Amino acid sequence: NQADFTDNAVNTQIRELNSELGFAQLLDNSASAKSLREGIFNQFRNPLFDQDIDVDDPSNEWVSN
Amino acid sequence: CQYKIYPPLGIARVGNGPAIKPLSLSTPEVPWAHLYDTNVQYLVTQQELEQLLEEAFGGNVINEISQIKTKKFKQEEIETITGLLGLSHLVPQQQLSRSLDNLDIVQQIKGALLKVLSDHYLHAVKKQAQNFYIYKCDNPVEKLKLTDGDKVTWRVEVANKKSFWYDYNNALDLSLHTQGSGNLSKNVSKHRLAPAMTAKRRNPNVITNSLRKQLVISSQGSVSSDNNTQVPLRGKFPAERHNVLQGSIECDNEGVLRFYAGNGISQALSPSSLNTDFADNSNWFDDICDGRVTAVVELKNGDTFEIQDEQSSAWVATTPPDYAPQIEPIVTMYDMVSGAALKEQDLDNLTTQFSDVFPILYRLYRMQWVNQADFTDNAVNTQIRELNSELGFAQLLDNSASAKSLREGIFNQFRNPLFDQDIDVDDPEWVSNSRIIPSKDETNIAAKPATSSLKLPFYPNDGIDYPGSPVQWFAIPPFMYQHLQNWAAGDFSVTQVEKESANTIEELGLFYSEQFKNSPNSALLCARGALDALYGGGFHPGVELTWPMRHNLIYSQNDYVSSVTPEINLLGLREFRLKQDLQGLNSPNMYQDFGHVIAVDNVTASIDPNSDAAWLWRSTPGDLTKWMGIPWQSDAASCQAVYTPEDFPIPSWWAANLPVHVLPLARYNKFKDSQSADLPEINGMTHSIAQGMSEETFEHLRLEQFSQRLDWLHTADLGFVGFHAEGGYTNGLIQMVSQWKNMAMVMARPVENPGSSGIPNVVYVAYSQADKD
Amino acid sequence: SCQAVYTPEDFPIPSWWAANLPVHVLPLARYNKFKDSQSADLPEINGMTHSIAQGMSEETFEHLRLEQFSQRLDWLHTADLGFVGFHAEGGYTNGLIQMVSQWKNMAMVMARPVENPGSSGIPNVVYVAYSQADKD
Amino acid sequence: NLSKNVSKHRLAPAMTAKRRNPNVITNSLRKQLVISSQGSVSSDNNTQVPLRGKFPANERHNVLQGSIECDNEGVLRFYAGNGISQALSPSSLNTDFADNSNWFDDICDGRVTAVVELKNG
Amino acid sequence: ERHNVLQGSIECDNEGVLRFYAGNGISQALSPSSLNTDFADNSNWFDDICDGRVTAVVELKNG
Ligand SMILES: [Mg+2]
Repeated sequence: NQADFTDNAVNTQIRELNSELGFAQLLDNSASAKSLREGIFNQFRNPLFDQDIDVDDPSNEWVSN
Repeated sequence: CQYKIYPPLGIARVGNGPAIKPLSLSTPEVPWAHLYDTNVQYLVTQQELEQLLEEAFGGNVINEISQIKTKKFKQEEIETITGLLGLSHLVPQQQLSRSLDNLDIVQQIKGALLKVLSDHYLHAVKKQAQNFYIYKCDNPVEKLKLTDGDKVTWRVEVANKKSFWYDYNNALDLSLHTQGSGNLSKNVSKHRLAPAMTAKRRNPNVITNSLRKQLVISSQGSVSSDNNTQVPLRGKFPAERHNVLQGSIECDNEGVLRFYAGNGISQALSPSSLNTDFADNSNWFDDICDGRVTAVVELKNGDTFEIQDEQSSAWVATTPPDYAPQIEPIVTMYDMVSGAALKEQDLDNLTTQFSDVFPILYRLYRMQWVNQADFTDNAVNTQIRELNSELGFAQLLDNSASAKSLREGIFNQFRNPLFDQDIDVDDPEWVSNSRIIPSKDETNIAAKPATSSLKLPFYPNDGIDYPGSPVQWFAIPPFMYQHLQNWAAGDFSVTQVEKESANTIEELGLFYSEQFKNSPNSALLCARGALDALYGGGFHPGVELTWPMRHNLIYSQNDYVSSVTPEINLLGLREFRLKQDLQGLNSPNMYQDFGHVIAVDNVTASIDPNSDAAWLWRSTPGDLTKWMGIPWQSDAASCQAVYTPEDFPIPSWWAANLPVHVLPLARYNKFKDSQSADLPEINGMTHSIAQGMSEETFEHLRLEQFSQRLDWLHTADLGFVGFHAEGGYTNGLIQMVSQWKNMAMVMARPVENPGSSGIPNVVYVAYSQADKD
Repeated sequence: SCQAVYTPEDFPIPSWWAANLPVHVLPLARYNKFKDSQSADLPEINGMTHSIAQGMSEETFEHLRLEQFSQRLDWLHTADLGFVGFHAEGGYTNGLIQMVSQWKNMAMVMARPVENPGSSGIPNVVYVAYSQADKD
Repeated sequence: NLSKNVSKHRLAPAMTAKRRNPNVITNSLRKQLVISSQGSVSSDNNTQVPLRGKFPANERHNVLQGSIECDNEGVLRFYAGNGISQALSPSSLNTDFADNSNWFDDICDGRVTAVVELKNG
Repeated sequence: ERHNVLQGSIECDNEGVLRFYAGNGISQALSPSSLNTDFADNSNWFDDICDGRVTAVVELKNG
């Protein structure tokens, strides 16, 4: 899939980590790595499907933005 | 309760004829008034375009003529050629512009201006306009008479919500739990004979309700007794942006409102957007509308009466053209109003006159002029003709035991709206064992042979989508079937005067027509007339309105009031008003919906008048027509034959208003004349050949011509014309957007001496440009 | 593709090779609605019940015979060529496609007798198209 | 696997679905629209066995739904079909992504059971 | 009925140089339902493509 080759920022960061032999940072559960893990996690879609939506007319309708 | 508007639901029809009284039509205000009128002109004639032009040329423009002449033309003497006669509202200024700098003072004045008018309106489909009346009440006594100093100002606000609403897959009420009405048996929902389908949004790429407001076309206007100027109802789509003429209102000095519908123009936002679906085509808008009709009564003495509530206000809905105004649907929208207030299991309390069942047989009989199955494949219509041949139609009116066998013979051919006949119960679903209407998605496995005859009438119905369901085929609704059942068993009354005009179906039909014509209740007759021309099933979606109209929940008041005449019921007269949102366009529910899909669950939840769904029945402008197909031409072109493997009879959808098989003008010119006519051309023949033949063979050729029925889809170029033309279903839908205005119009015409030919004295002839000779 | 070529004018309808690939035929269904005289000895006469057939005036019975005789069916509709079913497309191309299998189910035109035409104007020998779709 | 917000806020409402091949009516005639086959293999004989059905079921087409074989160690090996899908008329085209009348394919799924017999009985 | 076709624009500067612009690229059918499904030959269609004759007249001070 082309999007995961050249349009996926997470895959590009993984390759960035690989190129410096630094993938093990993702296995770090300490606070010095939290912003690294969070930046990746924040790019994933929430299966609650309640993010990036404008609640249309509160009969509520959730409209993605 | 001092003043009320009539009719409660006015009906206007689109057309490209102009919105002027002489060149328009009027919605029936008296049922059956002109069924045999052989002078009707539903298309703009060359005669009326001349008569218009010469009334314009009344003095002293004919002394203006002479001032200009002794004074080609120049910019400002033309500036006042036009305007003199007042053709600004008819033709663009700059089409009459060069009408005459392209050039008995007056005759090539008239000649060029009339060919202008001819180019625009000759043979045009006349608009059928609806008149609205104020009736003083207490109970509508007489129409409001306006003294000097008084004035009435009407107010109409309309909307189109087709592009904003949901797809039409089938009628949602088909699965709605019910006790049963006079319109729909409870067996449909209780036994799941034609389950309602979910329906997605039309134009679904428009997201958020605030952006979907752009999909609704809306307009409003007011006219008063103090000026008969015509004011257009014009909105925008979306709300490039195109102008949509949804209507034109005008009030005369007596306070009557006349409502003209649009010019019948449907259009896409991009030319490449084609209307290939019968109902649901995104990117499209049409000029169909519907909305709220209210008025103020302001008398000389300061007294002001506001007609604003739902009990006294009215509604208007515009529809596709009635292509055979004199042919009535076997079941009308008025029948739907009448059956809406009845409970199914209380139908044994219904009392039946013969005039309650006569319209069924009458309308089914007159369907022969618009549908082949009803001309040569309807054993009930052939028996009517048999009784007509021996002047023995009065036997049908006999409630005795000696005529029970004959009445039962006709009744047993009809379809039972219980939909519990001609079925084999599977794994105890109801599987019909008569003829089915297959899906176009084929399966090369042999059909189960039918074991029961196809009951009448031979039309499709709300459950068309389901092969083997008895609701594939149309049945007269429960309360009308109850009438027929009581007539079968003898439980019916009829007055002696009716038996004295019942030698043929036509004589009795003319009698009942006079009963309508001389009944005094002018308001309720006009109320029934607005709806007696509309269809009332099947609803897929239908022609004009659809399934919400067959539920009592949509009316605020719906009660029986009186018979047509004190002795003759003729299905009766009712006082009905639709439920209305009194805020109209400014309603908070104007733009309501149900999310990504609509389903019967939404309908179920809307029965409770306190739920968040009850708005579905409190109509706002646009709510009546929003269910119908967009553009309407796609449904019209889809409203024809539905062919079975077996060739006959040919199923037809709504042939009374959108005919399927017609008698073209070409055929009429080959049977209208008698052999002793001494024109050079007699029935397409030369004089010598016409009179040189046997008169037996001469009248045999008359009946051959009379029998040649043309496919109504072939009355204009709907994509089948030309070498290697594809034709087909879809090309018909696409071409109908432009060709609706060239489709054949059926009109009553006379055959002055049929002799022994078998041709009736009044025939109904389809007029188009292709069908002429 | 060997049928009608429609012009903007409705009539006459032009036809390619109609004598070997007919375009408008008299189907058996109509034949069974005019072949009998009113005195026939059959419980069903010309599609009608005995009593209704013999109850009508002689003029009207004969008029119905000629009316039936005059109903001509598009020969392309004598079998399923893609126009059968709810929302079926039909059209020229589906005709071509379906004819590969449906050629053998098309109506075959055959001379048939009308034993007592009377004053109907129906000739004593008619030519009637037989197929599975067009028989009743 | 699925948040309750999808149904609760109607983020993607389920649609109604009609029958495939809707012109075949009655349950007993619709049984022919089902292809089925069975077979048995044992560790005593390696010979492969075809699961061959027919469409329409009891012109008819043979459908090889699969093949089974079992080596002497008692391991069953299940092969799927050859990937042959077909309509009953060659003009029936599969133009919808999922629902095409008059078509059948050789995909299948079914019940696998076994019986173990030991020396002592 | 009948459409206006801008086939181009011409202007001449005070130095005698002519500048020729082409149309806007409007292509249209006489009815919207006629589609240009063929790569070259589509009846009922027009476009604003043009070609023609360019001539000039030089008038000097000396007549
Ligand atoms: Mg009509």
